[PDB]
Parts: sequence; structure tokens; C-alpha cells
Amino acid sequence: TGRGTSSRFLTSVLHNGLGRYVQQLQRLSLSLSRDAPSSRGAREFVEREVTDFARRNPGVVVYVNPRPCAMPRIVAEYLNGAVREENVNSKSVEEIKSLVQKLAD
Amino acid sequence: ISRKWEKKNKIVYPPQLPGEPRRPAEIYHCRRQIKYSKDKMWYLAKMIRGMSIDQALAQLEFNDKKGAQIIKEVLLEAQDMAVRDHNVEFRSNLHIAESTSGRGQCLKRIRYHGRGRFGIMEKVYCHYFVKLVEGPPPPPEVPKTAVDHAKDYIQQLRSRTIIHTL
Amino acid sequence: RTVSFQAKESMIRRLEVEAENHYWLSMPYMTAEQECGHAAERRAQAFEAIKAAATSKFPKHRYIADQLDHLNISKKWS
Amino acid sequence: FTKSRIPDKVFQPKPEDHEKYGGDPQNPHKLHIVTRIRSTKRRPYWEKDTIKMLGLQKAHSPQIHKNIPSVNAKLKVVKHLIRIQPLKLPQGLPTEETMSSTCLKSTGELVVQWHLKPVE
Amino acid sequence: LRNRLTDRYWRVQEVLKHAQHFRGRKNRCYRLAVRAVTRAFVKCTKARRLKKRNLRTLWINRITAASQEHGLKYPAFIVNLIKCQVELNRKVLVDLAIYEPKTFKSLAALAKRRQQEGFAAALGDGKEPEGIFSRVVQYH
Amino acid sequence: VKKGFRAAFRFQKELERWRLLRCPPPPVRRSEKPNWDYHAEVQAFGSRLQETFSLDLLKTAFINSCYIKSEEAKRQSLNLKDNQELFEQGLSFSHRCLTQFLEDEFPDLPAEGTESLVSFLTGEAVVCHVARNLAVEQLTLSAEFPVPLPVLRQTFFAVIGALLQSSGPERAALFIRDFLITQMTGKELFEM
Amino acid sequence: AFVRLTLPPPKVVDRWNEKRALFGVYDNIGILGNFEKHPKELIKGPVWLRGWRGNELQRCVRKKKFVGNRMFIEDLHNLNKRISYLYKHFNRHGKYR
Amino acid sequence: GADNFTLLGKPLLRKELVRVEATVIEKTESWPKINMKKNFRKKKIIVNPQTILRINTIEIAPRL
Amino acid sequence: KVEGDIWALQKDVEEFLSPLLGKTPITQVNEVTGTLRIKGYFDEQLKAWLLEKGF
Amino acid sequence: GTSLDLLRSLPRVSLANLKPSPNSRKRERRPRDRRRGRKCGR
RNA sequence: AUUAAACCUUGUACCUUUUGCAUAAUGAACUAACUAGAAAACUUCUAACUAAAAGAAUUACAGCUAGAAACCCCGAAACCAAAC
RNA sequence: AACGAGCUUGGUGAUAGCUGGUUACCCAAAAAAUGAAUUUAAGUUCAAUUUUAAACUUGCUAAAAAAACAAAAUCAAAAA
Ligand SMILES: [Mg+2]
Ligand SMILES: [Mg+2]
Ligand SMILES: [Mg+2]
Ligand SMILES: [Mg+2]
Ligand SMILES: [Mg+2]
Ligand SMILES: [Mg+2]
Ligand SMILES: [Mg+2]
Ligand SMILES: [Mg+2]
Ligand SMILES: [Mg+2]
Ligand SMILES: [Mg+2]
Ligand SMILES: [Mg+2]
Ligand SMILES: [Mg+2]
Repeated sequence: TGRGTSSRFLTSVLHNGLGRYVQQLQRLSLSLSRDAPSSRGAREFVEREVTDFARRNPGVVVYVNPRPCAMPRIVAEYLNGAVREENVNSKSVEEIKSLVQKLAD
Repeated sequence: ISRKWEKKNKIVYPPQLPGEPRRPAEIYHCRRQIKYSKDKMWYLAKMIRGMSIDQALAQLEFNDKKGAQIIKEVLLEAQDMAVRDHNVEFRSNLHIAESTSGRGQCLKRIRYHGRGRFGIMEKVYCHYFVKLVEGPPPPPEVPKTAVDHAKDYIQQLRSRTIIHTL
Repeated sequence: RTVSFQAKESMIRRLEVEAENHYWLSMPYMTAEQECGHAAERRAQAFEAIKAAATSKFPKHRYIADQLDHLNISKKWS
Repeated sequence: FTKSRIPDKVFQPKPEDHEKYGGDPQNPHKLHIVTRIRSTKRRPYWEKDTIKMLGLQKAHSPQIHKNIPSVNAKLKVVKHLIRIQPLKLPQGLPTEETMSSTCLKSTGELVVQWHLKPVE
Repeated sequence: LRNRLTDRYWRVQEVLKHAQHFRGRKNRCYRLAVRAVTRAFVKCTKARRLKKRNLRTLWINRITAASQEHGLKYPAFIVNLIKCQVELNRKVLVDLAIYEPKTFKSLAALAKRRQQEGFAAALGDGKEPEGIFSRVVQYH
Repeated sequence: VKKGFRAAFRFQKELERWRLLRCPPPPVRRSEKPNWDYHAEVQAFGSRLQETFSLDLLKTAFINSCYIKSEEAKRQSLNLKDNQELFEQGLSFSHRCLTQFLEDEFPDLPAEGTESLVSFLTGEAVVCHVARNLAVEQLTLSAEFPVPLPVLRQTFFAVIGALLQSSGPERAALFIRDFLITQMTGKELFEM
Repeated sequence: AFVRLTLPPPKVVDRWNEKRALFGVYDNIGILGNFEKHPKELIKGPVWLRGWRGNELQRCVRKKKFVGNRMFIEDLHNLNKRISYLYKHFNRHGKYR
Repeated sequence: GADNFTLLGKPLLRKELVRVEATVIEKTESWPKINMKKNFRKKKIIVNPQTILRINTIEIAPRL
Repeated sequence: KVEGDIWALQKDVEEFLSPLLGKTPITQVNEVTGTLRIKGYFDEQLKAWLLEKGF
Repeated sequence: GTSLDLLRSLPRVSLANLKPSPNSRKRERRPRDRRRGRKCGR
């Protein structure tokens, strides 16, 4: 799969650690359903863990959108321009909390 | 079936600005369901690739293959519509950008054999495609010179790095 | 077919280590008679642990909270 | 191919043997350090069992055993697959305070104070 | 046809995407692509462990090259550095040879000096003062 | 025709993926996309860099003259303040700051060398790379997208001009050291 | 494989039609009705399998008992042959003896 | 090491002599690595956590 | 048919039966059904016991 | 009882919330996967 | 792996089958669709009621009732009856 | 247009101890080809092995002396 895939070299976005460390994650979007069994765990994340995450990371803008939904989804955008999307369908608070922190780092 | 080649002639580009190179005209033409093998037609279609309209017609007029006459007719039909419908000023100012053969919809028949045995005959048909672009034929490719080859060798040497280390 | 120099040297090394094993096995701290019963207690309690686990097998408790908690799946924001 | 009984003479040392290995025929050591240094594959099943009984399933990991005849009897069975070294206690047996600070050296010494500092 | 499998397209795509860089019908035909992909996967897993041994072979070759410049065979260089209580590994040693030629030269002299001390110590039987660079720093 | 609605829905996604590859969409300003609040984004920009800004000044820094013309044109069919004044102060201060740092590090280097390096570090290529990856382009207000490089360069130094006023030269000097002086790492003298 | 290129027409299920709304009513007609009627009397289906269940061999024989003499010639021939096929399988073939 | 001199520990140098400082810049996970000991589905994907460190300073003091 | 705190009943049974066995009895509490299950035959002793409590 | 108090807090019981008693049903194994396919236990 | 598609390095196609081995041997030109484990006597698990259980007919010296849990596909030469 | 006995349909999904095939994942354990009967040796049933669950208590190695023939297979207290 190495020959079947691309490769790169170790790098940092803008010499992140030289002068000052800057957090790359800059936006989180979470779409939810008010009443949907799949989005139950994500709902609890908003109730309990979203505010604490928001305070710890003041450079990450967090958008929470309760709407008629079929799958809750997390969209993470970075300064270098990368966009990552995650299915949050039927995940516990523990899983969603763990996933959100990995995206920030 | 699919018949996209015909609709390629209906594209309308927006008016060009005064300070912009003049876009060459493009004409797409085809003949469908030719009683001829696409493989045999390939050699004729291949030969005229990149040649000018008059050069291609001269080469076709003295060829003994059946497809040669068929391709000539398509080229004449394409040449006329270019002047008549695609605002091509000069008949001779055309060259064959693309020319290829495609399979058609064939028929299945029986070819008899000696011992009450048979085989599946195919009555083959083909398509012929051409795109004509206004302007002189693009210049032919020039083989790479010795000095041209040598420079590439030196670039290959200069690209080298120390492998698997800091 | 001769035997390599690697092969003959390495065996002699193993023989020397085994030769020492012979010596260290010749000086028992306790005689056979002195040995009897010095570890009787530990062996006895050890098996009692084995028996306790073997005979403690039984079904597990069942709780109402488990069954009634399935209803939380339809929890919502009112 | 059957189990073999070694003649008793093998385990009777000689005066020079005491000199070479530096062990006194009196005041014999108490505890063995045993490590398996060969594989039980391709060995008879009885040798395989004694290795499991003695705890030497992993190679090059030392196990402590009593220098008593019953233990010795099993060790003689697998004498060729193991290395026996006499445990030494330069600073005495570990106490409750020193239980967490021990280290077993390659020389056979269980030191009870392990500082990871230059001797100075 | 009460129940018919409706996902066969995506099942086929999974195997095919791992075969698109092959040559021949192995890259587009599932029956042939599937077998070729598995052999690649078996090879990819096994090459992971042969990679680590091949780089160590490369490091040794490069070290022998660098040491022979100063007149030392590879076994002498490695052994006598250890006897001085230097625990630089082979990967790091290569980096020194390629990018730090002056520091590597010093190590060669150091390893040569320790080797020179060893000959005198063994050659002269009896009690002779230990070499300056043969002193071992004990730890406790 | 096989039963089911889900397989058709999955393949619709594939058709979308293919269409984008064949006919890539024209890039669009991040503002026009959903999940966007300008006021919150500006505050996050300042907090991202671990710096305190006066929000009013920072908002002015992003504004460009071209943007105002477009809005007036649409209005024809609040004058506000452009980044110009902030741009000049930021560019002037940055020129002094970069020159000062290099002279201390490289006292012997001739004045011609400093001018080249300073121009290199404040050039469109270097500033363009830094400005894009610090989210400056996302927050910029302009009449054209993608933002033209000279406009992107103008706003970046305008941000430094706002930072200079808000937190003073001492903090502004750190910002130049952190993001511009880093861009000459790994670069030999005669390349710049 | 090949897939639909367009979404099929949306399927609408009305959950409060009379059949769905009043489903299950009169299922305790026995315990709540003094046992005048058993609920199995409320089943609608083939004559030979109202209030009854069996394996395929049992179902074949029971259909023959109830309507065997009113069946068509071709159907009775097929039904009879199915009985003999199932008889020989269930009584002579299988893993377990 | 420097241009003109180097210091070697036996096997480690003293704390006072050398101080090296780093920063943790990124915490990520590796790309999916294939482990397949045959079938096409008898396959395990391995992702392992990773950290990237930037090295900021190497400092020495005259305590030789 | 145990109503109330089923866990309290276990504690009493364990104390009641422990002296006879000499060890704590193994039991399972099924809170949904409301029944207590004990390993071994103790029906006779456990019926007289309940009679005295008045159940 | 305390159990009925839990129902008061919990969401409504409905056809979408049903569940059987745990371990009430065994799972039946079809001869499809490699473990139970191939010679199929015979 | 690589700066680099190929050069360098490692690597005796697959399924069945032999035997737990083949450089045996069978089968496969390729694509799409179709194409092969089915039953409740006993055992186990989950509940209802309990010296009784089951909605008549049955079982019972803790049993009885209900639920859940199971046993393939293709292929002869033949044989017989009635037509042609 | 395949006669040691025509062809067609049905019986009929004839039967085949024989040949072939028998479709997702993961975790775990795991024999044999010893013995016995069989128109039975291309099969099957039982023992033996393996396995899953359950009950409760000794098992493996080693085992003196002493015995049964004898200078290690049975048997085999205490121990470890
Ligand atoms: Mg004929
Ligand atoms: Mg043909
Ligand atoms: Mg190695
Ligand atoms: Mg043969
Ligand atoms: Mg089944
Ligand atoms: Mg017959
Ligand atoms: Mg058959
Ligand atoms: Mg047979
Ligand atoms: Mg045998
Ligand atoms: Mg007999
Ligand atoms: Mg007979
Ligand atoms: Mg005993």
C-alpha cells in the first residue's frame, strides 16, 4: 500500500514551534437532531462538554446546529486549509469527547 | 447508444475580449454504422492524424482500401460545414486534430463448417470520428539532440540525494 | 564433510556452562529428611484457593436499572 | 530413546572445581538463579513439563528456586537447557523498606540499594 | 428475488482501488485483481520487518566505509568504542560520518587509542597500570 | 430494478464526487459558506496568536479600499475607514524592526544586503504564504476572490499596524520575529 | 455492478390509517370476554392453517386433508409429489440420526 | 558537538554541561498500516498514536 | 414473590445460613423477577425461618 | 416501589423502545462466513 | 523503497486435492446476473405459575407451560407404464 | 445420422457408501490414521480421544523402600 499511495516528509505548517506555538484547528461544526436516537450521545456532549472544550480552546470557533438531522456530523477546518468530516452517528459522549480532542491537537 | 460527438458542435463560448488571442475554430464530425472493421479503419484514421485538410485528401484519393473513400467523404462534409456553419474563412486553413475509429452495433450470424458444425459470424460495423481545428498543422516533433540528451543525464545526476539518512 | 570452526567452538561454550551447572547442583542446602514439611502450610492454602474458585461458579445478579435504562434511548430535548 | 539416570559421580565435585568456581563445599548457597537458554522444541515431552513446572517458560528471564534436593532433582532433568547461578546477597536480605529498591545484577548479586549514580 | 444484494458495487470498488496501479487485467478485473491485491498485502506486511534489517545492513556498510578512511576495520571501531562506555548506535554513527566528519575522526582516534591500550595491557603480563582511556566508570 | 432506496442514495454521492473532479467548482469566499460569524471569527484570530487586540482596529485592518467601491456600486444600483493608514504604519514599523534585528545579528553585512533581505521578508511571496496560513485571507474584505496578492500583502501589514497601536512596539516586534524572521530559516544568504 | 442513476420515487407510509390505527383490537376477547371466543378464531387465512402451525411436510398433509378432494388435477399431482419428496428427506436424509 | 570541539558522556553527560529543550507541536496518529499474515478480508489495519517535537535550544555551560 | 428491598433479604439469608455452612452462601438476586436464588438445598430451614418472621 | 419511580423520569414506553429479556434469544448461524462455510460442519 | 515510471533488494500464481509436500494433478478466457443446511426426541438459555402447570384429552416424587436454539446443491448407466 | 435392443412423455427432484461444488468479520479451543465388529475393509456403529456446560476434590511430575519376573515399563506412604 506504500507503493499504491502517496508519501510526504515530516513538516510543520509555519514553523509552528520556532517563535510561538499556534493551534492549527480553527473551526468545529456540529450538526444535531433535537429528537433522534442516533444523535443522543452528541446531544449530551453539547449539554456537558462543549462549553469546557470551547473555553480551553479560545482560537477554535465552535458552531452547534440543532436541526432535523439523520446523522450528526463534525466538520473540522484548519488554518492550512484542510477540512475533515466525521460521522458522529450513535456515538457515546466518551467517544465524541475523545474524537473532538484528537482533532484539536 | 451514445451520440455525444454531434453535440460537441453546439458549445457556445462567451464573446472574447479585444485583448485576447483569437480562439481557433473547432468542428466535430462523424459517420455512424459503416460496414467496415474498426481495426481496418484505424490504419486509415491513424495515417491522416495531424495532417492538413488538403494533404489528407491527396493521400486518401490514391488509397486502395474501401475505408479510404469513406473517410474522404466525411472530410469533405466536415470541410464544407466548417466554412458554412462555423465561420471558418478559408477552406484550406484546416488540419485534422483528431481522427479515430470506434466499434459499431454488429450482427450475429452463422458460418457453416464441414461436419454439421458452425461458428458465430459477426457482421462488423464501425464509427469514424474527426475534429478539425482552424489553422496550419502544428509543427512536427524534432528528435532530441545529443546535447539535449546529455543535459537530461546531468539533471538526473544533480537530483540525487543521500538516501536513508538525516 | 567436515565440521565448521563456528560449530565446534559454540558447543564447547555450551559444555562449559553445563559443566558449571554440574557443580552448583552438588551442594544442597538441606538434606532430604530436613526437607519434609518445611512448606506444608503454603501448599495447603494454595489448593484451598483453587477449590474456592472452582465451587464459586454461579449466575450473575440481574438489575432493574439495566432493563429500564433501555428507555433512555428515546431521550430527547423537549 | 528413554529418560536417563546420570551416575552420581557427575555431581561430586573435585578440589580444583571448588577453586575454579569459587564455591565453598561448606556453607552452601541457599537460592538458585535459573534461566532457560535453549528451546524445549525438539526435546522430549518430560523435559517440556519440568520446564513449565520450574517457571522457565520465557527464556533469559531469571527465576529463583530453593537449593533443596527435590528442586535439584527436577533441575538435573533439564540441566542442558538452563543456566544455574548462585544468588548472592552482598548487602543482606531485603527488608520492607528496601523491597522497592532492589536490583538483580548479572553477576548474581541482589543489591538492595539501586541509585543509578556514579560510584564516586 | 425477494432479497438481492444491493451493495455489490462498493464491495468491488474496495478491492479495485488497491489494484489500479498494477499492469494488465489485474488492475481492472475483480477475479484477477483480488488475488493480486492480497499478494501485495502479504508482501507489504512482510517487508515491514525486512526493512529494519536492511537499514542496519546499510548503516554497517556506511560505517565500514567511514572507518576505513581512518584505517580501522569495522569490528575494531565498534568494539573499542563500547569499551570506552560510548553508547552511540549504528544509525547515529552514520549521521556523524556523513554530516560531522571532524567529530567522526575523533571517534576513530578514540577507538584506535583504546585498541592500542588493549594490546599493551594484554601484551604486558602481570600488574601494569590500566590505560588512561581504559578506565571504566562504575555505577550504583 | 432492485428494491431499496439506500443504494441509489449512496451512488448519488459518487456522482457528485465525479462531477467535481471533471468540473471543479470556482473557489468561493469562506464568508458565503454556512457556519460563519464575522465578529466571533475576528476575536478567535486575535486569541489564536496569543495577543490582545482592540477589535475596532482589527476590523478596520481587514477592510480594503476595493471592497468599499464594490459596496458603493451595489448601493448605487457609513464611509468607514480603510486599512491604508494602518498599512503604512505597519509597513514602516516592520521595515525598521526587520532592519534592526538583522543589523544586531549581522553587523558586518552591508546596507545593500539588509535592504534585499528586508524586501525579501516583506515581499509578496513571503507575506502571501504567511498571511494565507494565519487565516488573514478568510477575514479579508475585498472586491475580488481569491484575494489578489498585493491586496493580501497590504492587509497583513495593516494587521501589524493595528497590533502595534493596541499592544505597542514591544509586542509588535515579537510578532515580526515570530512569523517573518522564521521565514529565512534554512535559507542561504545569496538565495535571498 | 450497476446502480440506479436516479432516486426512486419517495415512499409514503400513512401510519394512522384504519388498519394500522386499530391493529390488535379484540386480541384479549377471551380473557376480557369470558372465554366465549378464542383469539385463534379471529385469524384469517387458508382453511388448513388457521390456529395451527407445522413444518412443510406437516403443512402439505394438512392441506390435503382439508381441501384435497376439491383440488385441481395438476395441483393434487404436485401436492402429492411434494409429500413424497419431503417424506423421504425428513425420514432418510440429514446429519442427525 | 560544535564546529571545533565535542563532549562525550560515559555513557551520558552531566546535567549541568548540556541542556536541550523541545516543544510538543502535534499529536496525531499514523497512516493506516496493513498487517496480513489468506483471503482479502483476513486483514488488520494498524494506526498508532504519534507525537512531533520541535527542538528549540541546545545550551552548554563552562562546568568542565 | 419478594417485595421491597430484595437486597436486605439476601443479607438476612446469608447471616441465617452461614453458621450451618461455615461460609458465606453463594446467591443470585434477580431484581426484575423479584426472586432470590441460593446454591444448595435449604428449603426446609428457609421455610421455618420465614414462618417465624410471619411471612 | 423505587422501580416505578424510575419509570416516572424515563421517556415513554413505545413500540420503538422495546427490547427482549437479555439472553432470551440465541443467534442462529448461517453457513456463509469462512468459519461456518466451506465444508459446512459436515 | 526512492529525488526519480523502469535499473537495486525481497518474493516457487490460485482453489480443490493429495498427507500436514510439491516443480504433481484436477477446474478457471474475462465481465454482469443467477447459483447449494430445511425439521425440536433429548440437552442448554429466558421468562409465567408452582405441588401443581397447561384456553378439555397431557405431563408431574419441582415440576409444568411458552419463547429461543437444527440436520445442502448439481450429475449416471438403469428400470417400468402409456403413446409415437 | 450412437440399437446387446428404438424414441417420446410420465413414474421422477429415480438412486448414486462415487466425482465436483457448497457465498461476510473477529476471538477461542482442537484431535485421530489406537482398538473392535461389519458381503467390511472408497463406508458405517461403538470404544478411545476432543470439546462445551455443571457439581466438588484432589491431580501432574517425581515417588523410597518391597513387592510380581528382573539389576524398568506395572505398582507406588511421606515430601517437594
Ligand atoms: Mg449436412
Ligand atoms: Mg469468433
Ligand atoms: Mg537483525
Ligand atoms: Mg494421476
Ligand atoms: Mg438453520
Ligand atoms: Mg436396482
Ligand atoms: Mg444424488
Ligand atoms: Mg463404499
Ligand atoms: Mg498408536
Ligand atoms: Mg470375536
Ligand atoms: Mg455377513
Ligand atoms: Mg504423594
